[PDB]
Amino acid sequence: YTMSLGAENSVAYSNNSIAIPTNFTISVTTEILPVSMTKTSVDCTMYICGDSTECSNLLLQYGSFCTQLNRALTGIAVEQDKNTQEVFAQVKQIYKTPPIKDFGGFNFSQILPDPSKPSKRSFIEDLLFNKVTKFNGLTVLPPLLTDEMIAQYTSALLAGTITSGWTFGAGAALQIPFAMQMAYRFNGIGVTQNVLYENQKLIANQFNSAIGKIQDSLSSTASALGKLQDVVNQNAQALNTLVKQLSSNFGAISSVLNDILSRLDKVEAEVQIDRLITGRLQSLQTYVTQQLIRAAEIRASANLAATKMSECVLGQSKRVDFCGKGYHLMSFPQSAPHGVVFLHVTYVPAQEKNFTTAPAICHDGKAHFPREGVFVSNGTHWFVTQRNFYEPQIITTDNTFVSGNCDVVIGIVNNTVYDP
Amino acid sequence: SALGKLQDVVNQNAQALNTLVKQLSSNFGAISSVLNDILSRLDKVEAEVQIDRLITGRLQSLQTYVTQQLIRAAEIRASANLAATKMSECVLGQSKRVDFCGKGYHLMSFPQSAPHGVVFLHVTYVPAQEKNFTTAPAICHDGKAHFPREGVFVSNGTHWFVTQRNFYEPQIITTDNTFVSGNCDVVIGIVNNTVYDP
Amino acid sequence: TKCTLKSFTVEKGIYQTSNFRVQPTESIVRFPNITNLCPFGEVFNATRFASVYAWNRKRISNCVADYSVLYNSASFSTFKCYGVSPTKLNDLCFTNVYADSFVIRGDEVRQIAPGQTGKIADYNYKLPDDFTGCVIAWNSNNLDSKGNYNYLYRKPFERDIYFPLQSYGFQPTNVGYQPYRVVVLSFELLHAPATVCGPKKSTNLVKNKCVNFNFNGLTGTGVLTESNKKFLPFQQFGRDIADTTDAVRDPQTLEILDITPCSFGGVSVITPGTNTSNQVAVLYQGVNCTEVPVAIHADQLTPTWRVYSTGSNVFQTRAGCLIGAEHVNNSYECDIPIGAGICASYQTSQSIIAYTMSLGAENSVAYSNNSIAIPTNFTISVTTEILPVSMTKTSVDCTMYICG
Amino acid sequence: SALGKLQDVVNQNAQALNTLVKQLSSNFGAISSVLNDILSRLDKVEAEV
Amino acid sequence: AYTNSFTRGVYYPDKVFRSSVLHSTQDLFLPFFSNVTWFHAIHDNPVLPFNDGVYFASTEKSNIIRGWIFGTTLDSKTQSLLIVNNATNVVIKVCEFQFCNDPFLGVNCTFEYVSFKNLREFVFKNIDGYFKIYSKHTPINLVRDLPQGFSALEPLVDLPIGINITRFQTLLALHAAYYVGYLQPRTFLLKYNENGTITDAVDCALDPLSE
Ligand SMILES: *[C@@H]1O[C@H](CO)[C@@H](O[C@@H]2O[C@H](CO)[C@@H](O)[C@H](O)[C@H]2NC(C)=O)[C@H](O)[C@H]1NC(C)=O
Ligand SMILES: *[C@@H]1O[C@H](CO)[C@@H](O[C@@H]2O[C@H](CO)[C@@H](O)[C@H](O)[C@H]2NC(C)=O)[C@H](O)[C@H]1NC(C)=O
Ligand SMILES: *[C@@H]1O[C@H](CO)[C@@H](O[C@@H]2O[C@H](CO)[C@@H](O)[C@H](O)[C@H]2NC(C)=O)[C@H](O)[C@H]1NC(C)=O
Ligand SMILES: *[C@@H]1O[C@H](CO)[C@@H](O[C@@H]2O[C@H](CO)[C@@H](O)[C@H](O)[C@H]2NC(C)=O)[C@H](O)[C@H]1NC(C)=O
Ligand SMILES: *[C@@H]1O[C@H](CO)[C@@H](O[C@@H]2O[C@H](CO)[C@@H](O)[C@H](O)[C@H]2NC(C)=O)[C@H](O)[C@H]1NC(C)=O
Ligand SMILES: *[C@@H]1O[C@H](CO)[C@@H](O[C@@H]2O[C@H](CO)[C@@H](O)[C@H](O)[C@H]2NC(C)=O)[C@H](O)[C@H]1NC(C)=O
Ligand SMILES: *[C@@H]1O[C@H](CO)[C@@H](O[C@@H]2O[C@H](CO)[C@@H](O)[C@H](O)[C@H]2NC(C)=O)[C@H](O)[C@H]1NC(C)=O
Ligand SMILES: *[C@@H]1O[C@H](CO)[C@@H](O)[C@H](O)[C@H]1NC(C)=O
Ligand SMILES: *[C@@H]1O[C@H](CO)[C@@H](O)[C@H](O)[C@H]1NC(C)=O
Ligand SMILES: *[C@@H]1O[C@H](CO)[C@@H](O)[C@H](O)[C@H]1NC(C)=O
Ligand SMILES: *[C@@H]1O[C@H](CO)[C@@H](O)[C@H](O)[C@H]1NC(C)=O
Ligand SMILES: *[C@@H]1O[C@H](CO)[C@@H](O)[C@H](O)[C@H]1NC(C)=O
Ligand SMILES: *[C@@H]1O[C@H](CO)[C@@H](O)[C@H](O)[C@H]1NC(C)=O
Ligand SMILES: *[C@@H]1O[C@H](CO)[C@@H](O)[C@H](O)[C@H]1NC(C)=O
Ligand SMILES: *[C@@H]1O[C@H](CO)[C@@H](O)[C@H](O)[C@H]1NC(C)=O
Ligand SMILES: *[C@@H]1O[C@H](CO)[C@@H](O)[C@H](O)[C@H]1NC(C)=O
Ligand SMILES: *[C@@H]1O[C@H](CO)[C@@H](O)[C@H](O)[C@H]1NC(C)=O
Ligand SMILES: *[C@@H]1O[C@H](CO)[C@@H](O)[C@H](O)[C@H]1NC(C)=O
Ligand SMILES: *[C@@H]1O[C@H](CO)[C@@H](O)[C@H](O)[C@H]1NC(C)=O
Ligand SMILES: *[C@@H]1O[C@H](CO)[C@@H](O)[C@H](O)[C@H]1NC(C)=O
Repeated sequence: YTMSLGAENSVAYSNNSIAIPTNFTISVTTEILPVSMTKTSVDCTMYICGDSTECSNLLLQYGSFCTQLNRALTGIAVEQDKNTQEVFAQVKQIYKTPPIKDFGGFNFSQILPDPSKPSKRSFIEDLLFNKVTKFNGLTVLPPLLTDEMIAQYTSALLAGTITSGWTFGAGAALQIPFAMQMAYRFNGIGVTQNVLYENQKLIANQFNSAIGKIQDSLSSTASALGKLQDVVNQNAQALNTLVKQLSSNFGAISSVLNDILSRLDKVEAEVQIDRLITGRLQSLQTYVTQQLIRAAEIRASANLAATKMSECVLGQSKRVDFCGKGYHLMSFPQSAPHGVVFLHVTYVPAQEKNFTTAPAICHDGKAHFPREGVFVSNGTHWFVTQRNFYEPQIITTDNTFVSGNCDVVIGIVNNTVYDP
Repeated sequence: SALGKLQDVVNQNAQALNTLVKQLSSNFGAISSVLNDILSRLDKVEAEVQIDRLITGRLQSLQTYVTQQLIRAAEIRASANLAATKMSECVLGQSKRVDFCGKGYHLMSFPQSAPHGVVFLHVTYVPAQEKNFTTAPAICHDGKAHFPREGVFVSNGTHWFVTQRNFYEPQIITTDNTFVSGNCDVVIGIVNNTVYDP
Repeated sequence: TKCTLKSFTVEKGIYQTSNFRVQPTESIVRFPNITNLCPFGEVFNATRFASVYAWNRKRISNCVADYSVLYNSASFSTFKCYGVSPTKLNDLCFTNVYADSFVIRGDEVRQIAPGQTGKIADYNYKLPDDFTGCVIAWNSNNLDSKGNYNYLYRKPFERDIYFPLQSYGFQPTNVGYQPYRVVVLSFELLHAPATVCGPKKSTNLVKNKCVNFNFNGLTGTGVLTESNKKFLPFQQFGRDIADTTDAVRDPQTLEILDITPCSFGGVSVITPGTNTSNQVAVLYQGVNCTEVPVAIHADQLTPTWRVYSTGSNVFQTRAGCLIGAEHVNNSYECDIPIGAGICASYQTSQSIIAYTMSLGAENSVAYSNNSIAIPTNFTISVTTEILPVSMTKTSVDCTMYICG
Repeated sequence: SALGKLQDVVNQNAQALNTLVKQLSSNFGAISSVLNDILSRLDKVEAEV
Repeated sequence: AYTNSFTRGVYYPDKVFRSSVLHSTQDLFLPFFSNVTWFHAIHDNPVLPFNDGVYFASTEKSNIIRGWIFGTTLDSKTQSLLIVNNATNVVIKVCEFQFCNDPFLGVNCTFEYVSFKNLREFVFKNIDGYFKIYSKHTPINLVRDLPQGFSALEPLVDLPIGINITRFQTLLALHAAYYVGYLQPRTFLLKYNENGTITDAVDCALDPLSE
């Protein structure tokens, strides 16, 4: 079929109509990023020549190809530890979780560590770690940080984020009550903070339920981890491609090097072995070139992850649609195999009403404008209200600043403005 | 060792050239590494075989170098775009972007040139000398709940003050420092006080 | 390490070495132990050879060959071999050998090779393009000449049983027009058990040490061991993902042997800068500490190197065995990264210590539902950030680099 | 000339393809650039080299 | 008449052990889901084509189908291949044997050798003058016909006997049912298990999913 681009929608635009959301939903959109790739390293002499002395000598005549390949792969290998450390090690102190969980009704228990596992991954980190899956001179080196060390850093970042807001990025962590941290996150999106406190139990239930929906999503749906599983698949497939190329003739009488040396005398055998060396070496150069370009793709993702860590875990980001859809509130990092997962908490507005609106109001000749928010009417009465959550306030000289007069402004409307 | 990145960019490019030069010593299975040996020792029917090995090997070495330099140039270009972005946002502006402009809250940055690079002196405000305080999200006055316009409520133990978030500066709680929103019932952890009306 | 880096100074770090160790090795030889001698003294010596339209063909099997005495016989005008060299035939061996025998005119040797031209090769003795074996020929004017008009000529290996039936009246008075005999030996190098093998004597069998083994012609090198692989009864070799020999059945005892390469335990050397000290520690990647001297064949290794097998300064990381570093229970910033949470440093009385790296000073934020910490003062930091912006503009006259 | 980046991205891909196609004209040391010349003039054992 | 071969007629391509690997190989194999010709022991011993190589099988309970004959003309003019499976023994020969067009077993001769409840499966082929036999014997659950399922035929024989076989026949005991199919050159994907054994396969040319 011809693909749908999305549902069609005529926006109800007109020169005096505004829709203001009367309610919200919190959301907890997962975002998944690769950070490192499986650190290979190759003994290029062992790969090309497999302990053959004749081949081990012949490969010397091709010069510093072999050592510059080991150098390139070593550069890639160290770059993985660098990528991993730049994403997680943004916090200098291992902040540990408080003994009592009085976070104003919010419930992080599914994303904080669990002492019940010998590696203390959180519940959601265990879902993530479950939803993702030799002699020919190839090797896989381990990461510098163990999966448990990564889980200490994601716990430190998280326990800082929960107890202290952005402050643990800017200096030493400052404790602040979680219902006071969220009032700061609400001012950071232009929602007046009383809209948190008057709705605190609702907002706690929306957040707690949204974390629950992530456990159901991750329990049911393996394809969410596609980015990380693809990064595992490509590196396993590149290794298996490089191994299977040992079986190819490249124009020699056999692809098995010990056949040639059992079957031909040295003057003949050198010509055959030059074909296998050239083929295997060209295959190794091909593999290393793929891994360099792929490591650059991973490093671009690692720098993005390190930036989302700095802006959205250690901070709150004004960058529209950078940290999940909706206005960003905060993000919790979770470790994952060769990657990171951010649980971007966002405020998404909902339950619109339409209102008649005016850019300004005339009182006694003076044109009044809102200090913050917009003018709206229910039909009969005019109110000023904040932009992102309908909250009608009486129009006053505290809520409004004067500038000039009724002559200049297009679409200005008459009203009383009250003097307190 | 502070200059390690710029010195490493110099080292990598010198190492790549010295590697590319040393590959001229490799004979790639030809009877010599040096082209004038082959041309003087062998006649054309034989020499065209051996010289084609050298051409193949030297060409494959040059292709390898150009491939490294293309990938290294992309790595440098990502750093140049990043540096140009710091120049635009961080020198030419003030950045809201946490830990983009050094560490701590950003004030301003001064660029300084360096060989094959740039150095930014990121000036940043870092807070210091914490005090602990008892705090509340709201203040009850006469049944109305008052919230701070800017900053937070704190107490020294005997009096309640409002103060800006990032530098302790206690002000008396007033109808100018605070906005009403509804009544005392709804807010978790609200505390009583008076709110002074000027 | 100094050799791996082509440098007499080495900086603080961990370096994966190229293997330069001496690994002296010894040979091991294994074959079927049948005792019959092969009938080459019949084949190269028959009363009269066949006409090439209908050449002789004798299977040679279940016997010991002497390609050495044939290759050293002064009888042969040519002994040209294809896919094999005539020397190696004594050390290599075969499931079967087929000898094809006939007379030719001495001018016709051209037609007896893989894919060659001419009417004998087109009609009645096609050789495949990938023929493995030897073509051996000599003058027979002393025997096959008389003239002897019986000598008659006309897919690979098909006997071709107006008429195409051309023939030579061979006479002793004929010189390119003289008869020559030719034998072609075709060799069956398939994976079945060998039955024709060279005069080379089998040795005893050695296990759990690095050896240059031959089984039936497989002249490999590696650590032979017994194995648990359930071969099907007809299988004689077992193979890796690489299509390389991973296992064999021994020809004299039907036990299954694994093969494994020597020094697969990859070496990294952990060093402070040589400007600080000449002391180093060794990480053997992947291996288990109790196996290290066996894995690197320390039994035949230089004594100054051999100090890096055993010695109580030995530590099992998840990354592999670390030797010559001192394990420590304290934790510090990572000086040299080793892997899987381990780092080394050079410290005080001095040694290379190795430790689980410290992720940072541990702290509990003093949280409660009513406590806040507000800063009463500040410090203006001036954090410095350094970024690359360009690299050395090169340009290569590639004609002068390649051909100057 | 305002569209410099887009026209450059088109030009580079056209340049790369035309270079890749032109390389089919190159001998690389074979007796002809054109495979059908070799396959018509030479018998298999010579032609494979 | 015909029946569906399903996945029958795979055999070990070489005498090599492989563990766990998905090996890929090209050889003369019976195409999957091919039309095999079906025969019954009633008024049989005809002469069929051999084509480029044969798959043969018989469903059994008492060894009524006891042998085979192969060649060009099967009439003493040439060294015909003859095979018999007689209880405690198995017999294979080539010679100028002579028979009428109705041979039965009573209830240049370069080689000569001696060693429904069930199905016996075989492959007979010639390449480069080397004749080969592969086989398997099994009990069966389906009483009617070739059971839908998979098992790799293990090698019995290689002989360098060089006969230009174009026709063949099977032999009955007289005072049972059997199948004939033909090999085609096919690329196959073969799944080896941990025990050196082929346990699944794909006929690559069968359909676009197999490709
Ligand atoms: C704002 O939206 C929320 C849902 O996002 C509303 O909360 C639900 O209210 C209904 C009754 O109207 C209850 O059955 C649900 O259980 C509530 N859900 C939760 C998560 O508490 C809320 O009532 C809306 N508020 C206003 C003023 O419209
Ligand atoms: C935080 O949420 C978890 C579930 O996400 C709650 O865990 C339940 O706790 C009760 C006892 O209080 C047990 O009976 C349930 O079996 C627990 N459920 C699970 C799935 O473990 C926990 O109580 C919540 N804590 C707070 C303070 O809200
Ligand atoms: C617009 O808002 C005003 C104020 O909320 C509404 O006026 C009040 O309406 C209620 C009944 O809905 C009365 O009980 C109050 O006494 C009214 N206040 C005054 C000062 O008269 C007005 O009805 C709203 N109009 C619409 C169309 O919703
Ligand atoms: C707002 O109210 C003023 C009166 O308070 C209206 O002004 C009058 O408008 C008419 C028509 O233009 C003129 O004839 C009068 O002279 C105006 N009087 C004054 C004092 O200016 C004005 O039209 C109203 N505007 C709206 C949008 O309702
Ligand atoms: C909390 O702050 C208030 C105001 O700074 C302090 O009250 C004053 O205390 C001084 C003595 O320290 C008296 O001279 C003033 O007359 C008090 N002013 C008022 C308006 O009462 C209070 O002492 C501080 N408490 C603590 C524990 O620091
Ligand atoms: C804030 O002060 C008011 C009184 O000014 C407290 O209200 C009284 O609370 C008690 C205990 O619940 C009741 O018995 C009284 O009837 C309440 N009096 C009135 C006039 O409402 C209130 O509890 C205080 N709140 C806090 C958090 O300190
Ligand atoms: C194998 O033997 C058959 C006969 O049994 C040969 O087939 C005949 O070949 C000639 C040409 O040489 C044709 O004119 C006949 O029509 C063929 N007869 C049949 C029945 O096909 C066949 O050529 C031999 N195979 C080879 C490779 O020589
Ligand atoms: C606003 O009013 C218009 C009137 O045409 C209507 O189409 C639209 O659906 C309304 N929007 C909402 C959110 O009620
Ligand atoms: C809105 O549009 C109408 C015509 O559709 C026009 O007459 C009217 O003056 C406009 N009002 C404002 C406030 O722009
Ligand atoms: C704040 O008070 C708690 C009380 O237990 C104490 O542990 C903590 O060190 C104090 N912090 C500061 C910065 O004074
Ligand atoms: C604050 O925490 C204490 C226990 O640490 C508890 O008794 C008290 O009720 C809590 N108060 C609020 C406002 O949450
Ligand atoms: C061939 O036979 C003669 C005797 O007839 C013998 O002297 C000679 O050594 C034999 N040579 C070979 C190669 O068998
Ligand atoms: C190998 O030789 C021994 C005697 O040295 C013999 O007993 C054994 O049967 C031979 N091996 C085979 C496979 O026959
Ligand atoms: C070399 O070591 C000495 C101390 O032995 C130290 O003073 C010097 O700075 C070092 N130089 C370098 C280049 O490491
Ligand atoms: C190391 O090898 C010994 C036997 O030498 C064995 O008991 C032990 O379990 C092995 N340990 C590891 C970590 O592989
Ligand atoms: C290190 O800790 C272990 C227990 O984990 C202890 O047995 C050992 O004596 C300690 N060693 C040192 C040098 O402190
Ligand atoms: C088998 O042969 C018949 C014609 O005899 C044909 O209709 C049928 O399609 C064939 N089977 C398959 C699987 O194609
Ligand atoms: C099988 O047939 C052969 C002759 O073809 C005979 O030697 C052997 O004894 C027979 N065995 C049985 C059980 O009939
Ligand atoms: C073998 O072939 C010949 C003709 O070459 C023929 O006379 C003879 O009868 C055949 N042998 C037998 C046993 O029939
Ligand atoms: C391998 O063979 C053993 C018996 O030796 C059997 O238990 C096991 O199930 C077999 N495994 C497979 C994958 O066939």
